Amino acid sequence: KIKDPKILGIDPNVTQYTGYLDVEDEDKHFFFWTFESRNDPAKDPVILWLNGGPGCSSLTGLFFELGPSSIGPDLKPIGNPYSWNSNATVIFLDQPVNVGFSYSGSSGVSNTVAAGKDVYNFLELFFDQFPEYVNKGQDFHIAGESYAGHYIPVFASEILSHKDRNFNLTSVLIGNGLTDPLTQYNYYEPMACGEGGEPSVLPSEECSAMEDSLERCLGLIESCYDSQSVWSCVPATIYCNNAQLAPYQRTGRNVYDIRKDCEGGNLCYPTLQDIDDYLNQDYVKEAVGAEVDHYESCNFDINRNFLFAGDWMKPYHTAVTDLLNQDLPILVYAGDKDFICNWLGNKAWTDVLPWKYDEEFASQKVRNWTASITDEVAGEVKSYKHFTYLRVFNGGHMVPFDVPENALSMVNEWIHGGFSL
Ligand SMILES: *[C@H]1O[C@H](CO)[C@@H](O)[C@H](O)[C@H]1NC(C)=O
Ligand SMILES: *[C@H]1O[C@H](CO)[C@@H](O)[C@H](O)[C@H]1NC(C)=O
Ligand SMILES: *[C@H]1O[C@H](CO)[C@@H](O)[C@H](O)[C@H]1NC(C)=O
Repeated sequence: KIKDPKILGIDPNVTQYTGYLDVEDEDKHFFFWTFESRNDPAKDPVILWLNGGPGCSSLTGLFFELGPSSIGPDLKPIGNPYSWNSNATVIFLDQPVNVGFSYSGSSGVSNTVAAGKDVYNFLELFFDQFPEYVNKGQDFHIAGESYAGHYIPVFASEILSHKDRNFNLTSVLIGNGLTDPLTQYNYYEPMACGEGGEPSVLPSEECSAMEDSLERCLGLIESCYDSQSVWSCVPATIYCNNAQLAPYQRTGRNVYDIRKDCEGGNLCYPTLQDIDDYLNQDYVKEAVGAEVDHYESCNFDINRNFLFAGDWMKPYHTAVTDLLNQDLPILVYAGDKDFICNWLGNKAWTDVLPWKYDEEFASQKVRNWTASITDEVAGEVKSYKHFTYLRVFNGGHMVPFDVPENALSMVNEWIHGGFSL
């Protein structure tokens, strides 16, 4: 049962549609909120936006970083001066199950593999009902941030797994995501210890603490990697997140933006408060016609189960290579002002992933990239065929929120410009 946002404020002109896609036998209720290109939906690609968590709603990217609408105290919509769908029809799915607005009576989803598994089951039901996005030869891609840096590849395989498919995937976008923990994990000390733009935030004492605490942390990532057992992956998580994330947290700096400060407990980004506010409202909860009673951003439970399952420490970075091997154009982009999923570490994981153009990628030199729109160096490229690593200058964990001009700049140009920067 689905309604149109035709009822809510949000994005007028274009033509939005929202609601649910259901799965009988499994009893799973997917929730989405689509928007048609501000230009031509017929030409313009298709996009799957994915937030992390794990267990966080995707609406958040919608009203907070790259959607059309925004949240004012007023709990009144706002137009985005640099929206994502400006030149493309976007999809705002609420995965996993029981996230944001989706739901179920009895499931699972205590891991990634099985999540994609449901995601593909929805991509085929959606494409079905709105076949108006393929036939025309409409390039479809997927994007996400943070934990989606786990999800994405895994979902990307899942999908490509079916030759059976009712659709085509063209590329992947991953922003400030967790992908190859084993490698990204050493980038914790460097980035907080004064080596990645902003300056040292931790007493050198604390720094050496991270450097001792490292060896141990890592052998744990390995064991998880090679074993994939709860017995190793679980302590690898707790231990590493301990030794390396907490010291920064103590300082009470924002975790998504080293420049901004945020003390422990409250929000780092309060405005998202208004968001959970606008969502639950009586009129707003109506339109969408969502069958949920109370909407939360994230679901503690889901988070917990992923954590208690080993999740976070599994080498999903492997999937990346297959996809590259299967000639899939990939884009790894990083806000350079974020601590939780640094550009230092996302840089490096890239710099070492194996794939056919393995040596050439590592050869190719870094170049300064010019924002499509604003005409200003906005980051730093490393490109090689369908695999590109970009460093977004003056960016936090949610790059679109911080630099909208540049994001879209980086966006369309990748969406359009021929899978290169
Ligand atoms: C998308 O939208 C605008 C506006 O009507 C258009 O000028 C632009 O050429 C479009 N696509 C790109 C990537 O240039
Ligand atoms: C994907 O588009 C349609 C979907 O089912 C299919 O007919 C076509 O063969 C696929 N594209 C290829 C050739 O990669
Ligand atoms: C990046 O371009 C060159 C890199 O070799 C450098 O001279 C320059 O400082 C950079 N561009 C800027 C910051 O205008």
